[PDB]
Amino acid sequence: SPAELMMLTIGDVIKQLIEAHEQGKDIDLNKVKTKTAAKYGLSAQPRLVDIIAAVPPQYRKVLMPKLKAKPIRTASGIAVVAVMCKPHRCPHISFTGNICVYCPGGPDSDFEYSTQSYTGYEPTSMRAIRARYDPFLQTRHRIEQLKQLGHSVDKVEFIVMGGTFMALPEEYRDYFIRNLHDALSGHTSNNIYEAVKYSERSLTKCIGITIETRPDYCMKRHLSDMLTYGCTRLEIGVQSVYEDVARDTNRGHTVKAVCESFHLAKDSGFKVVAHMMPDLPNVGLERDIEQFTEFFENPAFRPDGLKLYPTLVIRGTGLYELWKSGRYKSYSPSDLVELVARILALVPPWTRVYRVQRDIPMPLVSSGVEHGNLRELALARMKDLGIQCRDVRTREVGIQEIHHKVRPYQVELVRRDYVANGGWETFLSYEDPDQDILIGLLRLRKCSEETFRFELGGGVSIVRELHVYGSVVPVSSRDPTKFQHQGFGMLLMEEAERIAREEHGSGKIAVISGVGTRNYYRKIGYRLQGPYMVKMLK
Amino acid sequence: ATFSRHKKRLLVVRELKEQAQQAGLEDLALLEALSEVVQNTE
RNA sequence: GGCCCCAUGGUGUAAUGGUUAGCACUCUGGACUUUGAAUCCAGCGAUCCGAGUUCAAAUCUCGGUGGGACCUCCA
Ligand SMILES: CC(=O)SCCNC(=O)CCNC(=O)[C@H](O)C(C)(C)COP(=O)(O)OP(=O)(O)OC[C@H]1O[C@@H](n2cnc3c(N)ncnc32)[C@H](O)[C@@H]1OP(=O)(O)O
Ligand SMILES: C[C@H]1O[C@@H](n2cnc3c(N)ncnc32)[C@H](O)[C@@H]1O
Ligand code: MET
Ligand code: SF4
Ligand SMILES: [Mg+2]
Ligand SMILES: [Mg+2]
Ligand SMILES: [Mg+2]
Ligand SMILES: [Mg+2]
Repeated sequence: SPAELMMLTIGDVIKQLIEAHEQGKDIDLNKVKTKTAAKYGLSAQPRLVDIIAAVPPQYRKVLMPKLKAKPIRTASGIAVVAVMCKPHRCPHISFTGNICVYCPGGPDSDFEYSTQSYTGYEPTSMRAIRARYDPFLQTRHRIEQLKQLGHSVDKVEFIVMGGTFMALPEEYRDYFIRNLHDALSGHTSNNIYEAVKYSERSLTKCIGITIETRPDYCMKRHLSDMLTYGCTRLEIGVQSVYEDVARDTNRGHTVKAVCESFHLAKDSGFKVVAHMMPDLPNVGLERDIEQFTEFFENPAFRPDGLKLYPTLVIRGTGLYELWKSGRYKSYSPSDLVELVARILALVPPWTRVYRVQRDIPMPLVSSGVEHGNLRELALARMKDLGIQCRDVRTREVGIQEIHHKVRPYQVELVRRDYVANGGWETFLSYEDPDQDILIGLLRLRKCSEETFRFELGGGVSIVRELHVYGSVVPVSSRDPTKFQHQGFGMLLMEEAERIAREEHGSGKIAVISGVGTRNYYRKIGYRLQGPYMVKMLK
Repeated sequence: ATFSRHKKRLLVVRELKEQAQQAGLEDLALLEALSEVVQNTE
């Protein structure tokens, strides 16, 4: 039978690998796989996961740096776990009578047992459906998969998806957040504060949480509530900078509300990521370029991250009815690629693009995008036109290392200042100028005159993000072929503490952080106050 | 005979490559073989 | 033991002495901070082993090694 032949082939492969390790010579895996499969008479080849899932323990520890699969999953310095909430209705269904004109799925739809703005056939959607929307099971399952691939899960970040999370009853939000923290740490708590304490003392660090919210649910109350949870990032859907579009699609709010929410969130200390949608109705091929030029040149709009979602028409929505009646037509594919190239050429060097298109399966789409690799096609077109993309994602060491083959040689220090949302922003970085390679970054902001938090009033400057890229280095370990634990963090904080005292004129510095970061900043010399890590500068 | 044949083959190949150049690696082996032939003659 | 034929990627198979071997199943990587397994698009991977004849051999002569057809012998 093929099964025992497969097993013997696998065992022989690990035997050769461990022998070669013992006498200490390098070995090529593909040739060994083919040769060993030839002997036992097979019609297939071994899979990497199978070879990983049969190593003895000590050898399992020693020889993972050769059998790892999908090296992109931890090429940015963290491990990402995505979880989903319970199905529910969007808050503006009541006082308007209906929801956005293009959103698919939801509690009242033909997509059975699916969350709003999702179909249920997606990877994460099918993971939570079989788990019946339980945060503990989802976290455990995803961490098990990540460990089975062969990655290190020392540092974790959560992403909470679904509809509007902050519109649910308080008890459910308590349940969800405390279960996430307990799943990481291993405790069995009763409320948020107990879970937060135990997670602070944990060994599997929780770097931060990300939540998606609407501009009318981002006020002082909601911001404070999210501050107690441990959240550090926000996702808001702007979709357009034009006031007529925001009311012809039954969005439910206005652009001025979006700007005010941006101002409050940035003064409180969060990070802002914006969803934008090209090819909206009543928006031609010339208003998109102006839209994005204003987006990146007007101080009221400048965000920290972007998500480009070209418009898709899906069955069971108002836009579907518009499309059937012969009143709405999509762009041609060449025009779409050209537009995306032009848009990507405008992104400033301090902005990071996380995703470039949706992930709806192709057969469910009636019109719109049909391919599945828009980003790389756009990059090739940009190379043809002679322009270049200079965002954050396509300039860091891991991406430059796996897509191209380059390494930093002549690292230098760079600083960029600007004005945004009524505040004076600075962006410090360590990067290689000649090859255009990014290593580590830090964001700093001087608090404006309209801050409401008690801890930040009276002359406080706040640090909003500190990050060093590369592959993941486990805590208290060192790897001379990677970039993390080599002192680029205490160099970036010493400079932030000099700007905040000699230029801002402040007398205190505050940091928003997770929990493992709490221990790190305690090591540096900061103390704890409220949900912040503060330090006197006098 | 060998020298004549290999030299004519080299000339034909060289002319083909030249015509490609104006229009736009057997030559190496032919040159080496001719060198060997001359060496044997010496 | 002689007696006719078969042998190319891990597997099923294509190709005429030229001046450098094409497809399918399998495997690996990226779009992807919504995904080992789905989509799109790229990539790795072969003429068993010896002599050779012809300017030149995966291709034709003769070999060993396995296999297939005939009776074996043999005990
Ligand atoms: C606060 C926030 O918003 S998050 C920080 C970013 N989140 C991440 O963890 C992603 C990647 N982060 C990193 O690169 C690091 O964790 C940073 C940014 C915190 C520090 O970057 P580095 O340049 O690696 O720090 P640096 O080399 O100066 O310090 C190394 C020391 O920090 C320790 N350390 C690193 N991360 C942590 C942590 N989460 N908790 C406790 N100690 C930590 C290391 O063990 C090492 O201590 P030791 O060698 O003396 O034993
Ligand atoms: C989850 C995110 O998906 C985007 N979104 C919602 N509906 C559509 C659609 N029909 N086509 C493309 N993107 C869409 C919105 O930007 C929303 O914020
Ligand atoms: C999941 S859709 C994006 C978050 C929120 N519903 C918004 O429209 O802004
Ligand atoms: S608020 Fe977001 S999730 Fe809700 S209907 Fe509108 S687009 Fe869909
Ligand atoms: Mg075969
Ligand atoms: Mg054949
Ligand atoms: Mg043939
Ligand atoms: Mg694949």
